[PDB]
Amino acid sequence: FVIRGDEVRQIAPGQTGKIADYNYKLPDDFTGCVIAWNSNNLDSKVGGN
Amino acid sequence: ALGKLQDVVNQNAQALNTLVKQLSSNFGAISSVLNDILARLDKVEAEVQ
Repeated sequence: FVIRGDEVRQIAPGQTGKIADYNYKLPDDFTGCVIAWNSNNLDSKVGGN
Repeated sequence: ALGKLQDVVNQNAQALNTLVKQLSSNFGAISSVLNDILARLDKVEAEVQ
């Protein structure tokens, strides 16, 4: 999925906030790798995407 | 006169009052009260306290 860079801190086990609680809840015992990169060269537009 | 029997009573009361007074201790946690910990902290931090 795609999100705003400031919000990426919520993509970790046991977090809280609008992304964590209304969009994508990781379990507290998550086993896995969270991988992320800036995509402004693909996902961004003048006047807004 | 009955010092040995009163001593056995007093030692069991001293042991139980000690066992209950130990609920008031922090043991290094932010508070000695679980509902205070559970109100101050988010899940992953509350679990450590």
